[PDB]
Amino acid sequence: KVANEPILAFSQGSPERDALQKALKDLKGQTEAIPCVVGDEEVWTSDIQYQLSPFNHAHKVAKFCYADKALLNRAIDAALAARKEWDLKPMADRAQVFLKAADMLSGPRRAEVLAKTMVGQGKTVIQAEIDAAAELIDFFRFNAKFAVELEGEQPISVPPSTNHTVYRGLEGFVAAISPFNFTAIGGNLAGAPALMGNVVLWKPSDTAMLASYAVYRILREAGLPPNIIQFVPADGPTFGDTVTSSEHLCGINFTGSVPTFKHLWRQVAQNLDRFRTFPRLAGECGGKNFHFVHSSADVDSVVSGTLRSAFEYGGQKCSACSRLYVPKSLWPQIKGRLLEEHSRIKVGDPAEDFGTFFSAVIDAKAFARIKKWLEHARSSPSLSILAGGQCNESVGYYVEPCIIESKDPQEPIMKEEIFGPVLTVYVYPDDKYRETLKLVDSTTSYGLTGAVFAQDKAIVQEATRMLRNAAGNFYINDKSTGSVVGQQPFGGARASGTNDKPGGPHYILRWTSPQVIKETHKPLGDWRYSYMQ
Amino acid sequence: HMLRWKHTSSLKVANEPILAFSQGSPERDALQKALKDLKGQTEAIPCVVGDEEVWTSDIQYQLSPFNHAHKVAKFCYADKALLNRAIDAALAARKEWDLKPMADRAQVFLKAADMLSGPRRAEVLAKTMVGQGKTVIQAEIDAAAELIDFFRFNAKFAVELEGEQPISVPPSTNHTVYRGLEGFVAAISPFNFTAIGGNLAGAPALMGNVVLWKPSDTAMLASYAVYRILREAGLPPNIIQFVPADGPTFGDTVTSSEHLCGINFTGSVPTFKHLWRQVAQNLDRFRTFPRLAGECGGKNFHFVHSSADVDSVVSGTLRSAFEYGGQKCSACSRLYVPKSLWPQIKGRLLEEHSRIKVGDPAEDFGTFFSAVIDAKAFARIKKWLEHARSSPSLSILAGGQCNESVGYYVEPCIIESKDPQEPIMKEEIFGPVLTVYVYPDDKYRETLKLVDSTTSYGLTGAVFAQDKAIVQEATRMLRNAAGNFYINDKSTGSVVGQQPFGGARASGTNDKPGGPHYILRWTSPQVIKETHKPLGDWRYSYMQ
Repeated sequence: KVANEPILAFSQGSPERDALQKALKDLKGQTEAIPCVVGDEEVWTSDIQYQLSPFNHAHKVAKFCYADKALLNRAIDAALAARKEWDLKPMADRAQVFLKAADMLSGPRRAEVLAKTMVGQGKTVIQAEIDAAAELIDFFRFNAKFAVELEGEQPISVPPSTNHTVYRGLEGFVAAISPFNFTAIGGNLAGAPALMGNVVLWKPSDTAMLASYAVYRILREAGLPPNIIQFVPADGPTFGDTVTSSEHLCGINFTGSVPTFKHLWRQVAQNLDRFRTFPRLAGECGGKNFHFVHSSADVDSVVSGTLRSAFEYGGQKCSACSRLYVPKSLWPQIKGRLLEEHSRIKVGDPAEDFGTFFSAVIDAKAFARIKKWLEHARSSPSLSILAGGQCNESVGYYVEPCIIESKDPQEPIMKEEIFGPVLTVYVYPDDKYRETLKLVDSTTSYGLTGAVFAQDKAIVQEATRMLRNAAGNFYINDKSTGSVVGQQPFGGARASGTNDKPGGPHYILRWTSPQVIKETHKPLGDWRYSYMQ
Repeated sequence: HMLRWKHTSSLKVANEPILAFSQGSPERDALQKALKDLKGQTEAIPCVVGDEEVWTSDIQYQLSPFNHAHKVAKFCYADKALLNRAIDAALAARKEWDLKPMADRAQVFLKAADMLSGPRRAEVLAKTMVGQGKTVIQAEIDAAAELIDFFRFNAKFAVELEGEQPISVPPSTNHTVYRGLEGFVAAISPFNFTAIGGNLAGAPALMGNVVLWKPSDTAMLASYAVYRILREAGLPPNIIQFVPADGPTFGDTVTSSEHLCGINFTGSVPTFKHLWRQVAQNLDRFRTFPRLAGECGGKNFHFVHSSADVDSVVSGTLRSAFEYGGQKCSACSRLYVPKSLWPQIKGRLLEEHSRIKVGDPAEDFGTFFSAVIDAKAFARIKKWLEHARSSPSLSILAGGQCNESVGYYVEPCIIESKDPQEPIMKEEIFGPVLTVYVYPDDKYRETLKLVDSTTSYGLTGAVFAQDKAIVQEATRMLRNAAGNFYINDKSTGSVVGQQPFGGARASGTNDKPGGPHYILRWTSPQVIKETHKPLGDWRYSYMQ
C-alpha cells in the first residue's frame, strides 16, 4: 500500500522553507569532488570536468571526471560478478532498499536534494520539489509496490503439477543514460532496473551531476550493495561505444535526444552477433507539444496553464507546450492576457529570490541553441516576436520567456523541439477548427503531450478521437506538463520514444525476463497414448 | 465530466479439454472422416487482401511430409506490389478497428475458439496431420487445444487489462486508453505449430492492430483453415491480410514501409537478427519505433540426478526427444545421466526405442511419430547422422537410418557422446536425434555448470531428482539456462495459462505468449487526464 508523496507549500516560516534555505546556504560557494564509483571504490581519471550553476556559471558546483573505456569495462565486470546474488534476493528485500531511500528523501534528505537540484540544474523551489522530492520518491515507492505485487501474478496449477513464475532480472548489465532536466528520471532509469534484480552502469548527466550523486549516495546508504549500480559519468559517444561493444549488454534505459537513441539502436543492431541475448532498448525521446484551444475554453485557465507549461523550468521539459492553437474569436483576449502576464514574470536567481518564476537555461550549448531559434524568429517572414526575445549569458545562461506568433502552421518553429522558454502561437479561423485539429495531428513527428481546452462536451469527444495518436499524455482543461506517478503514467509514441510508461504498473516488465517453473509431483506414465492401442 | 468511461467486464475461461480419441468415439470418427476428406485432395489457397482472393505467378506447393507425392495445397507468393497494397488497405481499416471496444474485438476470437473446439476441430486436426505430418495427439494439443487456449486466454487478458487504471485525485479524472500500435504489424509464423500462426497474427489483431500474416509454406493448409475461421467468426476485412510470400521478399517489403510498427516472429535466429538489422537500417523512415518480438530455437536439456525416478526419466525423455520427430523448439536433444543410473537408463531407453513405431499418422494411429517436415530438414538431419557415424567422440546406440523414397522418414536416433562440448551437443538439429552424456556422480555440480554454459540457448530444460536440496540447488544454478524449467516432467508441452512459454539468451526476446503480459507488447497506452475545475494563477503561494 503506497500513496503519493505530498507536495509541500513552502510557506513563510514553514519547517520545509527554513530547511531549504539552510540547505541552499550549505551549497553557496561549494564545489563537490564527485568521483566515479565502481563497487565501493572512488576512482579518478585525468579527464576532469566541471558542473556549473546555470544562473551563476562562475560557481563550479562540482568537479567530476569521465570514465574511460578501461574503467567502464572494469565496471561492467564488477557489476556482472554481483548480479547473480542480487537477482536471487527476494523481491521484497530489494524493494526495501528503495522504500528506505524514499523515506530518506521524504524527510532528512529532502532539503539537500532540492537544493542540489536548484543550484546545479537551475530549478526554482517548486520545480525541485515536484522533481527531486515528490517524483523520485513516488518512483521508488510505486515501483516497489508494482514489483512486489507482480510476484503475485502467477499461473494456473492443475494437479498433479505446480506452476510458478520467477521474475528474473535480465542476464547481463543494463546501461542507464539520464538527462539533465529531472533529477527523478536518473533515479528511475538506474533504480527501476536495479529493483528488478539487474545490475546497472549509470551515466548521469554532466549538468545534473551534483543532485545525481546525491541520489546515488542515498541509495547506497539505504542498503544498496556494492556493484549493483556503478556511478560512471562519461563522454556520451565513449559510453555508448563501450556498452554496445560488450557481449554482456542486456538493456539500455535511455532518456534524451531522438538522434542519440537512434544511434544506440543502430549500434546494438550492428553488434547483434556479439551479445549473449537480445538487448532491450527503452527510450524517452521528447516532443513538440500542443495546447489546442476551442472557442468555448475558459480563457483564464488557457492563460495560466499555457504560461506554466511553456515557461516553467525555462521550457526545458519533454512535455512543455511550445505550440498554441487559438481561434480568432479568442485571440484578442488571449494575446492581451499573455502579454500582460509575461511582463510580470520574474527571471532570476532561484536560490536568492523565491519570487523567481524560472531561471537560466542549463548550459552554454543550450543557450546557443535557443538563441539560434530567437534569431530565426527575428528572420522568418511568417514569425513575429510579440514579447521577450532577449538573452544574456554574462552571469548565467539567461533567456527571457518569448512569445511568438506564426502565420504558418507548419513553420519549422512549429515542428522542431527547442527545449527553451519559447512559445509559438498559431491563430486559426473559428469555422476551421476541424481542419486545424487535423493540422495539430499531422504537423510534427512527435506524440508526447497535448492539451485541449474546451467546455463543450461534443467538441471534447471529437477532439479526443482525432488526437488519439498525437499525444500519449493527453489533457482536457489542464496543462501539458506535470505528470504524476501512478496518476498519469508518462510517455508517447511516434518519434517520442518506445512508450514504456514509467509511472505506471507495466514499466517494470521491461526489466524482467520471466522463467516459469513446472514441478510435477507424481511419476510419469508410459510414453505411449491410449488412442494408439 | 465530459469524458464518460464505461465500467469494464470480466471473462471466465478455462483450458480446452484434450480429447481421448478412443475407439468408437465421436471425435475419432469425426477425425477419420476429416482425414478421408483430404485424401487425394489439393486445395488452391489464394492470397487474401480485404475480401479479395488474389493469385500471382509464383505458384508453390505444400507436400504431405509422409507422402510427398501428395500435394496438399497449391498456393502463391504475394509479390511486392500485392504486399504494399495489403499494407495500404490494412492501414485504411486500422482506425475503425482500433476504436472498436476491446470486448467486441475479443468476441471474434471467442467465436473462433468455439468453432475450433466443436464443428471445425476435425478439419484443423486433419489438415495439421496431413500437411505437417502430426499424429492425432500432436495435432490435438496444437491446432485445437493450444490455439483455442490462445484465443480464449488472450481475450480474457485483454478485456481485463482495461480494468488496470491509474489513481484519480481531485480535481481530475485519469484514464488509460489501450491503443493499438499506429501502423501495421507483420506476423511471420513457423511450420511446426498451427497454433503459433494463429497467435502471432491474432494477438496483435485483438489489441486493435492490423496485420500482414505470412504463414509458413509447410503449414499452409492448416493456416488458411484458421484464417477462414477467423473471418467467419466476424473478423472484418483488412484486419489480417493472408499473404504467403518469399521470406526475404516479405521482410524487405515490410521493413521498407514507413508504417511498420511491429514484427511478431517465430523462426530461426539468423532470420530474426536479419529483420532486426533491416529495421535499424530504416529507422529514419518509420513514423515510430517498431517493436520486434522473436521466438527462436533451443538446444534443450534433461538433467538427471542419481535420485531420479528412472521410469519417469525414460518416459519423459522419449516423448520430449521424439514426439513430432523432435521438431519442437522445446524438444530435449541433450540428456545428462549420472554413471550410477546409466546401466538402468540405457537398458530401458534401448528397449523402449525398439517399440517406437514410425509411419503414416493418418493411416495408422499406432504411429508414435511420422516423417520430418520437408526435403531441407531431411537433408540436414541426414548430415548429422553421418556426423555421428564419423565422429570419434560419438557412438550411435539406436536408430540412425533414414529413407526419403515415400516420405521424409527418419528413425528415432540415440547417440552417446564422450565429449560434453561436441558440436552435436551445441547445435539445434530439429530432428529425432537425442545425444546422451554420462557424468560421474561426484561431479554433478561441475556438470550442472556445463549444462548452463555449453550452448547459446536458454529455452527449456528439466531436472529429474527426488532430493529436495538437489532440486533447489539445480533450480538456482540453471536459472538462466531455461525460460521454461521442469522438475520431474518433460521439457515439452507448455500449456497456455499454465506454462507461459519462452526463453532468453539466443532463444529470443521472451515475451511469454501463453501468459498475461504478452498482449502488452501490442498496445501503446495513452493516458487522458480531465480536469474539472478552472486552473488558478500561474504563480505559486511560496513566491509571494
